[PDB]
Amino acid sequence: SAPGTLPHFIEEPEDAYIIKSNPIALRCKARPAMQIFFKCNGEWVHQNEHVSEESLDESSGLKVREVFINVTRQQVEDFHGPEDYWCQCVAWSHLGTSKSRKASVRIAYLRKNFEQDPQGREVPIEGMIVLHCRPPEGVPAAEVEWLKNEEPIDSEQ
Amino acid sequence: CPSVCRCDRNFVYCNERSLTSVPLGIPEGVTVLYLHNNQINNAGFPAELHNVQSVHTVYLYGNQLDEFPMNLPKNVRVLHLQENNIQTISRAALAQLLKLEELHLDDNSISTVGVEDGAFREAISLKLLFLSKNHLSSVPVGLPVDLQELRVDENRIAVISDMAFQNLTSLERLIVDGNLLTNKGIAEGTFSHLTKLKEFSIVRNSLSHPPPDLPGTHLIRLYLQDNQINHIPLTAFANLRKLERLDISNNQLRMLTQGVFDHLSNLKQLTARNNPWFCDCSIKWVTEWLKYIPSSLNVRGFMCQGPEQVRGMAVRELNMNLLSCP
Amino acid sequence: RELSCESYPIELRCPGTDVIMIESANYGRTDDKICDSDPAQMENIRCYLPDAYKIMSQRCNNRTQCAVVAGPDVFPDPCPGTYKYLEVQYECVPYKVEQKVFLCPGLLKGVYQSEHLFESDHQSGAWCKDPLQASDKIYYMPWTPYRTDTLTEYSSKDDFIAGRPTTTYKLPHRVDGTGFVVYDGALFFNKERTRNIVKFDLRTRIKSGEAIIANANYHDTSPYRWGGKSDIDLAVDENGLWVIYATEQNNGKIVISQLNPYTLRIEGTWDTAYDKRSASNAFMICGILYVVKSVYEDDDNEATGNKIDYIYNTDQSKDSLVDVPFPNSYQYIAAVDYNPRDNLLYVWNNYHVVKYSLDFGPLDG
Amino acid sequence: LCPGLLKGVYQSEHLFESDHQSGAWCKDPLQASDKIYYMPWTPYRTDTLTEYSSKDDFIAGRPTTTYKLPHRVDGTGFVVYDGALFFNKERTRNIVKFDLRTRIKSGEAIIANANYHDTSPYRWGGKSDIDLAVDENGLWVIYATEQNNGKIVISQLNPYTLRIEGTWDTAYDKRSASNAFMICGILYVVKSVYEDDDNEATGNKIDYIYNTDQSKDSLVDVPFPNSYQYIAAVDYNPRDNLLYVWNNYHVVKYSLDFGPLDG
Amino acid sequence: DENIDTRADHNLIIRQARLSDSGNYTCMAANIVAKRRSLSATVVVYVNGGWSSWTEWSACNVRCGRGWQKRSRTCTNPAPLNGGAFCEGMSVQKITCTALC
Ligand SMILES: *[C@@H]1O[C@H](CO)[C@@H](O)[C@H](O)[C@H]1NC(C)=O
Ligand SMILES: *[C@@H]1O[C@H](CO)[C@@H](O)[C@H](O)[C@H]1NC(C)=O
Ligand SMILES: *[C@@H]1O[C@H](CO)[C@@H](O)[C@H](O)[C@H]1NC(C)=O
Ligand SMILES: *[C@@H]1O[C@H](CO)[C@@H](O)[C@H](O)[C@H]1NC(C)=O
Ligand SMILES: [Ca+2]
Ligand SMILES: [Ca+2]
Ligand code: NA
Ligand code: NA
Repeated sequence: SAPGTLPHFIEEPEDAYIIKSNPIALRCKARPAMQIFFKCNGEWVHQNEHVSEESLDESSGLKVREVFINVTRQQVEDFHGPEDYWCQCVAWSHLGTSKSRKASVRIAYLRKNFEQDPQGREVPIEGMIVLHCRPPEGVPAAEVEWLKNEEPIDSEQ
Repeated sequence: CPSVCRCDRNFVYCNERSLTSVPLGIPEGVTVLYLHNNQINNAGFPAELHNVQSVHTVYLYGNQLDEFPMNLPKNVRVLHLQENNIQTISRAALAQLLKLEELHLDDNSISTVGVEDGAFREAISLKLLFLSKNHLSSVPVGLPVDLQELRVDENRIAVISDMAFQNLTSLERLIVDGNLLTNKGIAEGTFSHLTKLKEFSIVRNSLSHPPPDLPGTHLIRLYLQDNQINHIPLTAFANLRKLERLDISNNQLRMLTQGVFDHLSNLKQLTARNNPWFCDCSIKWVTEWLKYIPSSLNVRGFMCQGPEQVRGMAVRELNMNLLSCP
Repeated sequence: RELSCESYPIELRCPGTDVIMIESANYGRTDDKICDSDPAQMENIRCYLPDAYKIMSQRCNNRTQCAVVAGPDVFPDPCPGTYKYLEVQYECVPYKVEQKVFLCPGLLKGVYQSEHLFESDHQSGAWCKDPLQASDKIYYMPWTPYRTDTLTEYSSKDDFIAGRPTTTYKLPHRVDGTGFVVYDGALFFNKERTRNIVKFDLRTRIKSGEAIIANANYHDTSPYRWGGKSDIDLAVDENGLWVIYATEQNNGKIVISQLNPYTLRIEGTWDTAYDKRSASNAFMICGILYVVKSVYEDDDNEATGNKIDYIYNTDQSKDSLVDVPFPNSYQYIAAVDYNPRDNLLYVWNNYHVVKYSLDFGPLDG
Repeated sequence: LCPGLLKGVYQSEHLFESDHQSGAWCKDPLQASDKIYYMPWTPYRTDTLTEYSSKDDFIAGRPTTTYKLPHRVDGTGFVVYDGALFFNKERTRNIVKFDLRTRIKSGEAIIANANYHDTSPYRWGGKSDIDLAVDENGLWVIYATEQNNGKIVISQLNPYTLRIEGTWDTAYDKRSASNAFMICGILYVVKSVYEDDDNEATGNKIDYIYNTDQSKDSLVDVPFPNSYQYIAAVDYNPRDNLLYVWNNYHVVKYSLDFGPLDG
Repeated sequence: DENIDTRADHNLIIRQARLSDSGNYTCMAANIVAKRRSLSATVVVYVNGGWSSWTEWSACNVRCGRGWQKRSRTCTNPAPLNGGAFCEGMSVQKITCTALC
């Protein structure tokens, strides 16, 4: 009586970043699902590495499955492939299979020295000026915020 | 010749040109068609493409397909449909390409349920099938009778039925490695009806012992690595009188029973690095067998792990006549 | 001694006309209080790079002044998320240089048959010797379509003919074509169904890197006249490591690019006028490309071949049409590689494993 | 002093299983002491020597003192001669003399035309281009030159002046050999089968000898013991007439048999 | 064009990548002495992938019992351009159908 369809992803894996050698795991949620596995960097991840949790959500009628996989610093630093350490999620149903987002695990860092500091200018009352800023190298890309006299400025204001 | 696509002599180069469909202007003299690394969807296939009889090899890898394509060149022999999203295989599609001999379907999302009942049997001339790196849970039923090589490795196959390898007498190479396969998964003598089989491989699986009732009539190469093989029964390697290459390295073996390799007369190479070999009295026959062995046979990997007194030592040579064992 | 933190270029200079000589070099972290950065990046004080000496010797040695940018352009990253530095210990010695081995023999005048080892079980395959390491080791890889995944090592020439191997390497990926080469104890090969070059250290038996050759045609798209997934061909000469391939931008014509054996990056690209499928094979000598045009089994109303008909210089960026007779006893030419240490060609021609002798011009300009 | 010509090499003692796959260990034959000098081999990082008071302390892992060497060491050719350490300096064809008592470098000798830094090492490599030996005749240097076409070149070195007091060229290739040792001025070349060489099955025996006094060579067949496969270093001690062999991660001692077949 | 403007501190501002598309932009300084050309900047405008409208459901392959129905969703509205990001999610849709006999 229940409707039968391909697996639909709820919690797709999001890009992870390793900080101070603390291994951060990847989340995966799909419905309807009976088997959920990870395909990291082209090849399947071993069954033992997977931790399944067949928790039935109230909001949805069909069977929900949640699988978590730990990714260590040693795994990323010893991987010498062409692209960034990526992972994908494959879910099994009675009709077929479905792939998720490619979540890329990277080594998080940030530099002290700014690439280009803003330069001071003398401008008339009607004149226009642009203040340039190049943030330091780091993964992920740095979020630039402007401050007028050590207090933030609102662009929409 | 097309405008967007640049043809060169007896070849057509429509590769890496951001194309979503096959170009119209295709000559009737072309033999090889390149359409790989594009964005060609399963909907962008004209009927006129089927009419180009001269084409024998088509390359469509790294595209954005959902199903096996329709209206492909009639008299095609070799097809390259890999690194894309194929999930459905229809009987009508394979019925068009009768002359198809070599088929590669690597890295696709092919599932057991997605393939139509006896869809591969429609390609009567098929000999090479590559269902590698797909989303397979078991070996499909309706396989071609005159198939020579079935490469169904690197999936999620846990169970194999006896009827999966029916009428596949003509098969020579079977590669089922990198799967969730156990001894409970393999049916009572499923592989027995494959007389012409020469090479067999179940590496990186979960076998507690080698699969019983294996064909010996033509088998030359047998590979059983990274499995959890605790012990090998005596009957398992008998009636394989044609075997030359055997590998059992990266397994959970401690000791072997005397005369387990007595029927492997044609054996040229045996590999047994990384194994927890417990060297006691059960290895006395191993050392003696290694001494009277001919130059024809190379046996490597036999190294002790227990006890601490003989730890790391090679089973090739004994000291003080294996202590007080005989 | 000289020291410089990450992304900071280093400078080396000897007094007068004296030459720089590297003694010890390391790119990583041994001490945490020398450089000044974030304390999180300084937590790991055990980063090492052995290849540091090899890089410095190729650039600073046998020169008066030296400037090497301590970054990813010249040095590969050993430990990620760690602020590295370059520690170099150098001595000033006379301006003398070592001859013959590094030096160019000249312009190719004629190719002749030299040695015939044996007749292999495979029609196509590739064999070579490491020109950097002073050893009589022979590396053998007989090409089997959709099945090539092993590299065989032989102790000597006598063992290679007799078929007595030392060790066999189990590669992490399938190899495409007969283009492989060995550079300083590391194997460089084209990975199947990809425009990528894989670096595999034979000593450690692990993959060290994978480089993407931009716009390169792969997997029977633009191979040599015999096909067999020969799309990407690797070469070794006096100038260094090279990549012979083809792009659709050059309309199937041969594109030659110099590759760094440590950073695995393109250090220059050159486009030729010769079509790769029309070519039988190619080899590099002094940064000069030599295109082989040979005759094959099954050639309808054909006799034209067994010649070097095209040459391309990288330094001058100019091409010329030559006519150097090439030996082709058996028809199926599979692989042609040049070894700068012995100045001989490593050929595989229709099951036959052969070595070819070379003759050179009095000048090269 | 000479016991005679070597007949057979046999297993004697097994001390322990070290954490490193390669290295060397030896005792000073000149000084009448039970001191053991330990050397773990680490690529591009070898710079310390460990001294042990006795055999019991060496097995138990109880060290007396550790010496901080002035330069990085290349290969497993470590040798001790009358309270002074003789080692090969990294990326150079230079023996370095270091007095253990004063803890200072006393000299540095250049071994002429010698191949160095993985150019001509043993079968397993590991920068074993230059190997030092001690026997009844004195201090010796086992190496290879391009003049001899990679073949083994043996030279007697003075432990005081640090100069070559004679040079001999052999017919055996250094890379084809596993290790070598000197007894009564006679060189013994060991040929063995290593790990990850799963193609190999051949017997591990001594197949070459070279006399310095006679300047003549012969092809022998003395069986060499190999419980493990990674034979790192083989050194002879003239005081106890035993071999200081390092095979794989393990550290062993080998007993020696002698014959009176000498002029 | 209102989309492009020149600033007093020598800057070229583009609001929308539609009214001023890709190209090899080069900055040039002029003086009474002479003129000087700068290194050209490669400004490339990319179009990100967007899914196209759903198709019709196919007929049930099996006559009696459990059947199949398909619906395709291609990445052509808009189709990725100049190295734009590919479409996110699944391309095919399948539902079980029961045909009365
Ligand atoms: C591995 O993942 C599980 C959750 O699936 C977590 O509880 C466990 O702590 C992780 N392992 C480590 C070492 O953190
Ligand atoms: C398959 O083999 C069976 C016997 O096991 C035989 O009865 C059947 O006819 C064969 N199928 C075909 C198409 O011949
Ligand atoms: C350059 O310097 C290196 C460093 O030792 C040396 O080996 C080489 O012989 C010198 N000469 C040339 C031409 O490279
Ligand atoms: C800049 O782009 C133009 C085409 O718009 C091209 O012709 C020119 O060569 C390019 N210049 C560079 C340096 O890429
Ligand atoms: Ca070549
Ligand atoms: Ca020695
Ligand atoms: Na090659
Ligand atoms: Na020594």
